[PDB]
Amino acid sequence: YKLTYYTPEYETKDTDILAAFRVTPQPGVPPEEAGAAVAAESSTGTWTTVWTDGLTSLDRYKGRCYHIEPVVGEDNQYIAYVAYPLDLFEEGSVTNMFTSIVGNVFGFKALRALRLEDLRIPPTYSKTFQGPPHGIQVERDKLNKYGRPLLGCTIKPKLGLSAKNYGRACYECLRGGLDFTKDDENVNSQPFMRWRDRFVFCAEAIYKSQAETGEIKGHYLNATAGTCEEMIKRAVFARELGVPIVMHDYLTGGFTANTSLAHYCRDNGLLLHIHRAMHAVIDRQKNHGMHFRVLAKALRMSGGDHIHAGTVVEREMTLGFVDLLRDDFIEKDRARGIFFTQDWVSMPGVIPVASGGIHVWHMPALTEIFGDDSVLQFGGGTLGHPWGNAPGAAANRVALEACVQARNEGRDLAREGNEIIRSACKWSPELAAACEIW
Amino acid sequence: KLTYYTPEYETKDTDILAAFRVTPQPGVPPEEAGAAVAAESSTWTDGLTSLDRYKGRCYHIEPVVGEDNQYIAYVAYPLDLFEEGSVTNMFTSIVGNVFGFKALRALRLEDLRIPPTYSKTFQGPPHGIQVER
Amino acid sequence: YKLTYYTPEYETKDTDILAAFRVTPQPGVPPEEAGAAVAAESSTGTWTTVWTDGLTSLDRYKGRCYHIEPVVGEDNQYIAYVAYPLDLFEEGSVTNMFTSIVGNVFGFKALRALRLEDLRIPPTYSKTFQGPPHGIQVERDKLNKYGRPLLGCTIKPKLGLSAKNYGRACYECLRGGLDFTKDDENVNSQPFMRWRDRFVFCAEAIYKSQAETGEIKGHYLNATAGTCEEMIKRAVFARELGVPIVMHDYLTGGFTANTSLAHYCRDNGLLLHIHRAMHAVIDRQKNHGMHFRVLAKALRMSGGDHIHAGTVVEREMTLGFVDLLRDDFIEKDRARGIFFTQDWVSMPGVIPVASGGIHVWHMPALTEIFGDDSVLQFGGGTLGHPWGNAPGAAANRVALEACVQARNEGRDLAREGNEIIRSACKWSPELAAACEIW
Amino acid sequence: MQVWPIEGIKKFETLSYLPPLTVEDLLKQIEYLLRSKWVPCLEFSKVGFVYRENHRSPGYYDGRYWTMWKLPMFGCTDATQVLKELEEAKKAYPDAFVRIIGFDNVRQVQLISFIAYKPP
Amino acid sequence: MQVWPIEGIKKFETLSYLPPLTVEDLLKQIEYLLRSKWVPCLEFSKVGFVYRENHRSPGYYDGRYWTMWKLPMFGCTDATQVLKELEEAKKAYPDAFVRIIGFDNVRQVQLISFIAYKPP
Repeated sequence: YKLTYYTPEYETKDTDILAAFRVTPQPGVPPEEAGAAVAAESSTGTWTTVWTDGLTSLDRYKGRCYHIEPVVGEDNQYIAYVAYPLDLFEEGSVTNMFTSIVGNVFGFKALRALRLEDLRIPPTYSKTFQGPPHGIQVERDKLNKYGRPLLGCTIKPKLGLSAKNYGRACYECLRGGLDFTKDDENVNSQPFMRWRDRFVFCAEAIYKSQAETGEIKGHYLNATAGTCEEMIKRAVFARELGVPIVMHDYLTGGFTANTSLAHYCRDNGLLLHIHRAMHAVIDRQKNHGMHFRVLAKALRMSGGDHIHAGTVVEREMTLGFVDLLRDDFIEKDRARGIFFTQDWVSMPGVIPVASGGIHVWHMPALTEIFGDDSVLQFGGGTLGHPWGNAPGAAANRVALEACVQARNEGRDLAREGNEIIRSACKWSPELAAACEIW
Repeated sequence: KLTYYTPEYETKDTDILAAFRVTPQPGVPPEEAGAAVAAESSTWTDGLTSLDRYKGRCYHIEPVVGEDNQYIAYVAYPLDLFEEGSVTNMFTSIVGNVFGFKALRALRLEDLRIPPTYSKTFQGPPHGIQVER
Repeated sequence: YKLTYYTPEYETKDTDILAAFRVTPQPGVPPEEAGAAVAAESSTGTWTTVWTDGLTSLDRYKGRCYHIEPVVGEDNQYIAYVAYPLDLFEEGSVTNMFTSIVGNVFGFKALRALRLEDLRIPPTYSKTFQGPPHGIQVERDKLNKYGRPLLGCTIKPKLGLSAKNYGRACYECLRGGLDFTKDDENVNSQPFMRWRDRFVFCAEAIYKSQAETGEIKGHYLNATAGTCEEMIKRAVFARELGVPIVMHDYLTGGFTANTSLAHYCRDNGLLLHIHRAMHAVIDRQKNHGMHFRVLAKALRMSGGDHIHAGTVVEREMTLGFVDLLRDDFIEKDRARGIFFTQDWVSMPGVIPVASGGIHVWHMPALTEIFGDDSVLQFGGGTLGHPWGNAPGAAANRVALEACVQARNEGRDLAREGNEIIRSACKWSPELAAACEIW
Repeated sequence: MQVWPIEGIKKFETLSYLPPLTVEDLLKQIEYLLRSKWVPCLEFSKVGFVYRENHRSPGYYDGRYWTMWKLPMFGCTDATQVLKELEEAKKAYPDAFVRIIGFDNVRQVQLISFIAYKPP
Repeated sequence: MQVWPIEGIKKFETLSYLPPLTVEDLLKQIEYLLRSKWVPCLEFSKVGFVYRENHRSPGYYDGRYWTMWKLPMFGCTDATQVLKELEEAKKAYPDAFVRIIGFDNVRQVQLISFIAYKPP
């Protein structure tokens, strides 16, 4: 009923897991019934009475809709706030958190559409999670890299390259100034290139580029696989090769597998780059699904050192979950999609990874928008350079460092960006060539 | 009094709290003895971090009625000082050093407020009363 | 009764474990009854008769109080001597020795206070223990260090440093002349610094300092953990890194875990630095508890290569258990707290570790009091040097070696100490700077 | 079309792909640390780059640590006094690389490192 | 404020942070061994310090052993005769480090080692 599950005078406990749903009720369903239904069908709802309820105190196990209000978003949409008791969730299990909250309610007939927008993860629950294998600061210390965004490149063509030609592209990108190169999310082990061959040639490229430049280099070696045994086998060989970073598609691989890999990476000193493949199946539409900030919080709990975070070329929403991924304490700010004040009680942060159509002219905006604690990934922005991968990497490293220098001097990146880039073009023929084509 | 006697500090829900029965040496005021219990059980390299984030602080001192020169010192330890799931480290952190401090003639740890945030990192009893029955 | 357990004409056997208790009886309890009660309630005492005693010969399993005498210590205190049969104790188990002797008797109502002062560990029992993984002489040979006290520094701030900044302090201390740096006893694995990150950066500091100076360097990497599995995992990674020494808080970790770690260290060539965290909970008060010399004997049996032994800035008591920790044969000497002649039948000795407010001016007294077979730990005595950690280490190494030289020449350290230090200040600007502030 | 050099342009992380900074540019980078309430510190080494001599496990490298020049300059308000220690370092070790690093007591970490002198 | 050197002051364990000993200071250290009934012995090497070439397991280092100059000087009563072998060693191997070590038959161990000559 309503007053069992719609409890608008409920005061949330500091141990509650809070959820903010964007609910679109069916026509004729009043908001208080939709709100009670979201809480009931995501906890203790039953269509008929059962005698076993007399063996316990169910009110201690129900979810409660303690607030619902219309949103200015589209037809007949509301935000329903739900509180879930701490005892419902298995410790250290993102899998059980998702199952418990989003496992059933999205299919209820009286709800025409439903989207989970945010979760308040209390310290009593988040402390049962390891979190990132290392996190932002440990990664900077391990790589000896400070004071600028990190730089990466996605190797293309995505599929069709031999393992050796893959590693050849990686070496040329790394030697030009990029910190990382990247296995495509689709690149696991395939007839055109088997994973162990790729790991071998990519390791040779990492170490050749590192010896030539004197800076620590990496390549996200994708350990995503069809079974947890294959996944760990690929991480084990990366450990043997002694490389700094591996990679996992956490949504398609799954949280149970991802949490196991994060535990391995912590146990063996490997950084974990996380790709969000298939996220748009879930997080694209405003009316139904789960916003990416929910999937971003879940990755930080399950474990990852990087996570892909999209582009800026909507910005304030992106800045919202960047803060949720990086910071220790994030104040409530619904204008940026932050529906709950989030305290991570010293769980390490995740480096967001910007990627999508980014080239050299975007470097001022990216450095200003994300700050130093990010990775800027280039696709054709490096490989499409007319002089090749190493000059393309040099153009991106030069463009970035000219932005960092100007920002450090107190200059305004959002307004002086084009002139900062043009000025750097004067002493970098590599950067000039990139700016002539883009 | 020192940077370790903070009599109006509001405990956090994540703090581990301790109640010490402190017997100061002759000529040691209870305020000074209480600050020493917080300091000796917690805290150029200091400029590379924030010490106030990692100090234990004595936030309350009261006398023991019926015993002369006995006081209860309440100390708050931040959650970040303790390894998850390790009673060994909780004992090491809180009782590892302070009982030997010369300014304290005697010291007895009477109680510990184990915050739910810390206790949830422990398995606890293999079964417990109700499972066993 | 008295004559079952107070047996003043008993002649102790060479297989007996002997105990010396400082007993404070309740008012009205005569000393012979207190003595019988200490023996009875630490062996075969029963409040009612049981028929099962007829199935054995209990006199062969009882403890015997064979002597009791008043002590000049405080009100109504006595020393009760108890003999325990060898068959009572599990071989190789300090845990069972403590359980058997101190497990129950301290709570007996008729005893207002009780303190175990000393134990006579017979060769027939001590030979069932491995003892120190290496011991004083093996350690000197492994490190190629002879003829002077070893030098260490406790890294501060105790908590709050990142793993890399921790290792940076370690490198600067080691490169200046110290043999060791030290994980704090509280430093295990915490949100501010996870243990594997610390081991990595501390290993880099060890090897950078060793390559720069040409002397073997170490850092006590703390393996203390919440479970024996975590403890061994940390020792295993130190073994992989190939470093010389790890560390354990033997009292808070416990003797069962410590004996397992000592066995691992012997099996893998690791030195074991032992911290005595929480000892003052037990050994501070004269009237109740267990004196540190008991806990020191137990550590030597369970296993450790160093043990923290306090300061001298009471000395004769400290010198007593230093001898009990280091020597093969220690004659009875109650003025120094040695209640029993102790024969270790070639079980290796433990290097005592002096620590607490020690700075350069104390180097003559420390070298004279402890001799060469010690470790001198500095806190602010190194890190508080106005020129930094490396000049602070240099000041301590210079001060120590000037003391060793003067002592080797036959000079009197207890009387000429200040002039030996002042004379060394003349050619060591590093030492001069330390002596200007302290 | 130019070929990116394979020798003579070994790097020192942030700002080492820029041309050598002027003394005014260098002071501006120092003032950035001071305005940010970060503590500057100098580091020096005769070996410029990372290597893997003692171990090759993930995340282990040698040569990340350099040697501290004196102490971090807590309470510094004069960017030129950092420049003054840089010239002191270069006069004592003309054959050493010198980089300027920065510590934050708030983030509790090192967060800055850029090259300030290379030997000829 | 002085910066502790990074080169030119490599060390040889006990007494190597002192200034170079005079011949009288050196004899006093030798007399300490004799008065202690310890047997002096000379050791020499053209490689001064430890390294890890054959293994890197805990407690394994190369370069701890040097080469024995002749034999331990059992029954020595004249500290100058140790000095006489030191000069012999330096004349035969001017390019070798020479250290003086000591053995005790009672502790059954080596318990002394200090540098006595470095090549220029």
